[PDB]
Amino acid sequence: AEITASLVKELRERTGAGMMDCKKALTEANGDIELAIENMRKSGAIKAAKKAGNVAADGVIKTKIDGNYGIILEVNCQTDFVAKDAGFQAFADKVLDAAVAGKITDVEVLKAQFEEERVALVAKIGENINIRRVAALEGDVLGSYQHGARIGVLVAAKGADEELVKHIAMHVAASKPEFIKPEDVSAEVVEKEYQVQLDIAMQSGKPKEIAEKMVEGRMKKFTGEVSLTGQPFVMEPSKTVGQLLKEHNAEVTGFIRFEVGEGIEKVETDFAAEVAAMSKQSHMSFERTKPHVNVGTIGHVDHGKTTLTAAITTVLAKTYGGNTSHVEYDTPTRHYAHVDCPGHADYVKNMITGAAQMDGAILVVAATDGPMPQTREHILLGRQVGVPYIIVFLNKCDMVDDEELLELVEMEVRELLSQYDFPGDDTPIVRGSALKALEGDAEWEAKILELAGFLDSYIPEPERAIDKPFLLPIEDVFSISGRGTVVTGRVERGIIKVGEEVEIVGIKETQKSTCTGVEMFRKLLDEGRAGENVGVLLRGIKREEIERGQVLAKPGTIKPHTKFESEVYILSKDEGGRHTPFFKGYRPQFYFRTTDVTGTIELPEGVEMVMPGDNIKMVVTLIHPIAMDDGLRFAIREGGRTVGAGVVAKVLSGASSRNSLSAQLRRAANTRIEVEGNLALSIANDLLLAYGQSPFNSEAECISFSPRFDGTPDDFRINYLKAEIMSKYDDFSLGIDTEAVAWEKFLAAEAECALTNARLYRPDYSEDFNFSLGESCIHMARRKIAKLIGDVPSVEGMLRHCRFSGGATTTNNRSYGHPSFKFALPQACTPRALKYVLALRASTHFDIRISDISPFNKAVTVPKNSKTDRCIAIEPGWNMFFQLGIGGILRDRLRCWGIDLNDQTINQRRAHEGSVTNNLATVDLSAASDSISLALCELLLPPGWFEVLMDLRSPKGRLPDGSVVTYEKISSMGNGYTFELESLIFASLARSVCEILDLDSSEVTVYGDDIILPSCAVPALREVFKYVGFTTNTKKTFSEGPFRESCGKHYYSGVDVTPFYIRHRIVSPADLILVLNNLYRWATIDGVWDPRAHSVYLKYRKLLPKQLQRNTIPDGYGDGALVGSVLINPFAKNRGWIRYVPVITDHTRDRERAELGSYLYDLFSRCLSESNAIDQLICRSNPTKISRSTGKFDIQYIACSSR
RNA sequence: GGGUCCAUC
RNA sequence: AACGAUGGACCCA
Ligand SMILES: Nc1nc2c(ncn2[C@@H]2O[C@H](COP(=O)(O)OP(=O)(O)OP(=O)(O)O)C[C@H]2O)c(=O)[nH]1
Ligand SMILES: [Ca+2]
Ligand SMILES: [Ca+2]
Repeated sequence: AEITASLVKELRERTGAGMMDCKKALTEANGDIELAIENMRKSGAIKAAKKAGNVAADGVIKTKIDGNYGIILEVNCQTDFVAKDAGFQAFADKVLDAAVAGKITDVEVLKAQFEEERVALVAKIGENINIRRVAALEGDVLGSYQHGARIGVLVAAKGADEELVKHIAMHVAASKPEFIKPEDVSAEVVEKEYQVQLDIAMQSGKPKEIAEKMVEGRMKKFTGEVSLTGQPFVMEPSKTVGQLLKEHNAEVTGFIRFEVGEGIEKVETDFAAEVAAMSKQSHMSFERTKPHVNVGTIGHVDHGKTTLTAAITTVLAKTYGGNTSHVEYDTPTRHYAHVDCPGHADYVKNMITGAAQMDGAILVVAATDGPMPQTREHILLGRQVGVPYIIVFLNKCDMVDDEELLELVEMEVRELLSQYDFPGDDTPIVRGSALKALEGDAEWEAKILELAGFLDSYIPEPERAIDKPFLLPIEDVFSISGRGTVVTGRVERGIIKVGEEVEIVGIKETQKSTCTGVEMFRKLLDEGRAGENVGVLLRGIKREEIERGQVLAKPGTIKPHTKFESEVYILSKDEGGRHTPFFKGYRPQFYFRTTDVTGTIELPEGVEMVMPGDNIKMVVTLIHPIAMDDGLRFAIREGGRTVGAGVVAKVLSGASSRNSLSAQLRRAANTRIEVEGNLALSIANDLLLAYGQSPFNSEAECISFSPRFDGTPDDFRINYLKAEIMSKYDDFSLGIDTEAVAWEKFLAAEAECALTNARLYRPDYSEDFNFSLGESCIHMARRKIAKLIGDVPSVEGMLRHCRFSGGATTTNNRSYGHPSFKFALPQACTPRALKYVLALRASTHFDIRISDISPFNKAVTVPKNSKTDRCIAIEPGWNMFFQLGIGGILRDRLRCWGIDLNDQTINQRRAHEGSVTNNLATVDLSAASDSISLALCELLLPPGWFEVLMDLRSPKGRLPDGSVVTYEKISSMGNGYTFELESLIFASLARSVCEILDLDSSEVTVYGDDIILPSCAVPALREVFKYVGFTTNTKKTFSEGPFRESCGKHYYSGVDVTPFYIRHRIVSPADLILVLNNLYRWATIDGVWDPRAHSVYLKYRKLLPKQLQRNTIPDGYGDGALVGSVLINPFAKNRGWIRYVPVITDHTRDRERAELGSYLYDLFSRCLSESNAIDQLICRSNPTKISRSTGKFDIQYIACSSR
């Protein structure tokens, strides 16, 4: 020991101060029980003195109302855990009561009346408690709402009853309005705001009263939103609170809402790197299949878990070997991931969301203090989250020179433990110190070894997935002539062997059957094992007897249920979730392994509203059974959006939309807007007029107008719209205009490759004299290409990227384009392509067959603009299959040149930058890919690659003429690698051009033929391009001036100047809606109209059937309704707290799919996968359904918010 | 992913 | 009867 202190428990059994603040203030009181008590009193304020050195951004809010007088209280602390703590409740419940009767309002007044009790309950807790700010409200008939400790509100009404103020209090808590009336806002806070914004807009170049009226209508909205009056009522958002009051002859005298920790900052805590630095000072001085075990540290702010995780890392490293911010360490036998539990709600969230499943907690308590009040709450979190085991580390024992005392604290913890139904008598308790273990001290050092030994020993090994009873969530069901019925999915757990009997359980009466077989794409199989994608064949059962959503389990293993208790987390706005609260009758979709299912919920007693971000518990009853174990995770969904995650707790026992409306809308949708003349042109012209420009004299001027590249941005913007707007209209009368043009272009590119092909195979200028930029970039580019690409397309590469995709082939018309049809119907293939097919056919047991063997593709024509079509070519099915393989690998390799062909947004932003700085150029080639000759590829690519390109292309073309071409270009548009090959060729040359000029290659950025490099490089790029057989399009290439374009964004001195196109004769209401919405999005700034354009919009909105004039959707939801305000939409039905708007959809009819083909396509897909708050992964990917568009329109109801 | 629709290369 | 690619919305689930 050190001193004579064996019954200090009496000194602590009334102070809860500590075994080293009791054993200590007792050696300076010579042993006087009632004497020490006082030495600690007046000394307990000096600990609370350095206490205020800890940011305390958690706590509670409280509210009290004297039938007519109300008060709202805010009392802070450091963590969730103390805020739920019984003692912290009593202090602030008193400071609340004793602020109601003694009506206080002066904050620092109620503070000092509660300072000596504040140090009595701050020495006992160990956290900076501090009554932050109080306030109070008085009114005629006032009311309050509170959810949990986090948000409290006081509302003052007049002419309102009990419910009304309750509801308005709830709304105030959900929508936090800064003001009661729009008219309240500082009549000069907005004055400066309208004066700053008025210029911002005047800058675009828009005339006084344009920026004026926009800024006005803007700010009219800005205010209504931050104001009770002009906020859509939370319990029926179709009307505002403003309107809600007026129907009850009521008014709000005012309101107050505090939120715990508002305005604090609370510096973020990164635990994972926390230990890195903690270990920093100390950093100086097959068996890849170990079980992974999840542990977490939990305890008082800094009893030392702070440092103990460090100590575990060092000491475990020093001795043995070496997601979401987690330390991890190793044991001779196991692997551990370790998380800190800094907060109760923070943790419960991660446990539901599945971001932190704990196999065992380690509860850290420093013996210097012993257990604390809030340690009750730490063990309680463990109880509530169901952590199976808790191990205890007694920390800071170096500062306890009396072992008799350790046994005292160890005994307390053993008792709190048992109070919460944990095995307190039998739980491992290590007595040690991390303080002196990370700093090398063999004594306290092996104590960490002792604890680790208990992670290995006491926390049992987590059951391996392969060890659990078999289960496969069913994704799809297939009838296969001769084979029988087969289900596909990923085996979730266990093994299934052929012959074994299986149960199929879920949506309908559970059935049984027997596993005939197991197969993948390549092999056929004896068993399917956990984590494997397979199809499983069944005996007897029919395809119509099975359903996606069911599972396939070892019989009896799992049962179907409909009702259950869960822990769910509702996502916040900032997490892509709901942005509005729900209430009693929430009715969403519950997504289980692989399917959505409907269900109603019941909230617990005393909760009436859930807001985004909430950790609600709820009882969910489903519309029909589905197989569920205990601890099954699900997603909460609203029409495809995930708005919540949940896990099932205890499985229980079990026990409006508009049809004429939809009909009215459908008849409306299938009507034809009927007008005299060219309606598109009338619209374009009325718009030109409303902006003060001359209209289009004739159909001919629509396609032959040139913009001026000067003027204010405002004037260029409309001027450029005029130039572009009608430029792709497919329905002009006057024009000897045909696809004859496309074919001439197409013939012209070929002739051009003929020349370049001749010229480029003759790199001999009759002598070793003359040097050229062209020859030089090719040599330079070649060498770079070879380093990026290899000598040849890897095997892995091909097997990772070949696949079928999409539309027509030489053998299939568009209506048979689905991949499953490419596997069913036999595909054509090229003589040189044949060996690829054979190698494919050698890799599976499935039938891979060839309709024909032939060197032709089909040159056809597609729409492009008012002056010309585009000739493309339809490939042979199997050549495609292989063309996408190389296309996919070039796509990967290009990432190393910082070229990212999945993201056109890089080119858009660099085009924007370019128009501001003039340092970047946007370049365009005249017939990009048709001009890429065989000769150019041959001396740019490794031989290996060139050969494979030559196998895979189609060498000849059959034109609609009946006539032929033998391809001079390397490949036509339609070929599955043309786009990635042109991207490569273009980048390589441009990059080489950068070098030859001492520019940085990384300034080169390419998407197809959309090229961006530094402006300086352009004249040289132009020359290299000329040399290799390209023609740069001067008209669409910009190395100077205010203007840039890349990937469909157009900028002028930095302003978005992108236009919209009217492409077709407008004839259906959906046509007109498209046009009106495109006008909307072009002339609207954040919902606010440019008035010049609004006048045109309103005039043509009148041509729609009336109901369609008012059927509005928000932006971001397609074009089956007009974009506008969904809160005004008379057709919007709210069902179970979710909004549904009806939209026009193309009316379809179901078709029959090819069963063997669809099966094949499924398996082939799963083969592809294998070889290549964060819970988007609770979902799958879907079956194959075929359909045909009739030409009619349907009306579909869809969920939408305002996100 | 596949379709439909919207931008695009 | 219209090819290949990207991103978005709905729908497929
Ligand atoms: N298969 C296919 N490829 C396309 C299509 N549009 C563009 N591309 C690819 O993007 C590049 C060309 O874009 P565009 O600029 O519109 O066509 P272009 O052939 O170069 O002719 P131009 O500049 O004169 O209009 C090359 C081409 O492979 C298309 O509709 N289908
Ligand atoms: Ca081009
Ligand atoms: Ca371009």
